[PDB]
Amino acid sequence: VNPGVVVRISQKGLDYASQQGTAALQKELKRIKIPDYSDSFKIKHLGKGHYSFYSMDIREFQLPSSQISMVPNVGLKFSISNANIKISGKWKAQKRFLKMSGNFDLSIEGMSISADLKLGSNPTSGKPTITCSSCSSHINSVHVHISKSKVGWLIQLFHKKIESALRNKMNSQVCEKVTNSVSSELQPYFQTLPVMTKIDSVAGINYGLVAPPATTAETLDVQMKGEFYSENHHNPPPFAPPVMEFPAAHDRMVYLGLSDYFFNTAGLVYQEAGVLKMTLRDDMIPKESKFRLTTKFFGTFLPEVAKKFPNMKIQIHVSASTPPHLSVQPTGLTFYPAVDVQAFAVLPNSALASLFLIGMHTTGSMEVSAESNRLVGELKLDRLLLELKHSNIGPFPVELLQDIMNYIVPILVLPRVNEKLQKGFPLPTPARVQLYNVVLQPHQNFLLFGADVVYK
Ligand SMILES: CCCCCCCCCCCCCCCCCC(=O)OC[C@H](COP(=O)([O-])OCC[N+](C)(C)C)OC(=O)CCCCCCCCCCCCCCCCC
Repeated sequence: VNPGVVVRISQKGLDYASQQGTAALQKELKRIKIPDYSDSFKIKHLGKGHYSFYSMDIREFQLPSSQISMVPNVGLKFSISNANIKISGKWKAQKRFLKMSGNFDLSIEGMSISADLKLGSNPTSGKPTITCSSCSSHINSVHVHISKSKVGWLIQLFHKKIESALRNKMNSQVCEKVTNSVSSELQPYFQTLPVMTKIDSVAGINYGLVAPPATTAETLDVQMKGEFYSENHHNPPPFAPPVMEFPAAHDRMVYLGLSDYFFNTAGLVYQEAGVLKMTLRDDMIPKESKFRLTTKFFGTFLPEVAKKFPNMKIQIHVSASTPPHLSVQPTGLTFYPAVDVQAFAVLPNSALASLFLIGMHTTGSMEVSAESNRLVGELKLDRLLLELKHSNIGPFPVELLQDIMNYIVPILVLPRVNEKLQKGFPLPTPARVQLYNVVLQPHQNFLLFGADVVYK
């Protein structure tokens, strides 16, 4: 009912998908092998004989326009309205000893084809299914042309004795190619949608369908789990996805709803894996900085440090003991980072002696974009708010640490975060599809990305 991620396909997107599937189908239809047709007569050039229309080949199979119709709560209807086929072949006729022969062109006009497609999902695998439940093909007219004018009688025999058979067979071969194509090419194609999509050595994203695709008058909605996960952990997140409702729009081909839940499961997985941490040593503090990680330097501003731990190096460990939350409002995405920062003196035997522990938090904006079928981000921070948690060097006002923290964060900590946000995460795109004309509109509890698709 409430997925973590939804992909809504508009009539515009289905109009494009129709054009692409028609292109593929056109090449296969053109390969139909038309049977030879032979018969006999008692109707001159001289009474007697037999005749045959043979070695026919489809020179052109024109599919001018096609459409995909959304049938509410039923599925999709694929239709081709005014198709025309041009065929070239050989003919021969015989009456007593007279042999006649030549080439002919056949024009099949006004052919209409239609096929109903039932969309579903395999609940265990999270993969989509598409089946063809019916197909019909009809023809409006057939015209035969032969360069030799003297065989009008033979074209009349074609109409009286061959045309119906030839039309019936063509309509069946056409629906055979259509039905075969759905099972053998269409379903496997949409099954290229990713299910368990691995990002790195720590996480993956589950994009498996949690319901069968649902068709309404103006939308085809594909509901996906949309949960980041660890290949080591198994527990579901303790929070739930929000309802994501938005009006049908037709300006773009697809609409991606990325819930706040989706983003927060990413914070949960990486924090639980223990990777949201960093150790800072004095050798990592840019030469340009006045702040040095040594008890000597810290002694210039804090209490017992230089005294209690003389001429020792200091290390600052930064970590997240709780998963960082993200909220989505019409204003955009907001990130609420909370980090523990603990300072240690390095002892004569290299062991770490705790000096103090503070908590640091702020609000940050998360700008989200698209880039090569992946989502990428950039985090910017507001003022850093500090709180003293514990001290082994006596009481002191946490404000004394404001300057060093104002430097260390944007210079050394934030960049590591933004390098990873820029590397990004894969979107659920099927094979050979790329997104363009992207627009973003934040909504309450989810980000909505609208986009056009290009297939190759
Ligand atoms: C933000 C990230 C998420 C992005 C999600 C992307 C949105 C989903 C894309 C849908 C619209 C975009 C158009 C691309 C698809 C067009 C078809 C295609 O690529 O190949 C056809 C393919 C053609 O295959 P092919 O010949 O080109 O190559 C086949 C295989 N290889 C490459 C190995 C040779 O299959 C066919 O059978 C064509 C026959 C046409 C049948 C009639 C048309 C059907 C119309 C499609 C119905 C749509 C149902 C979707 C179900 C949704 C399930 C989730």
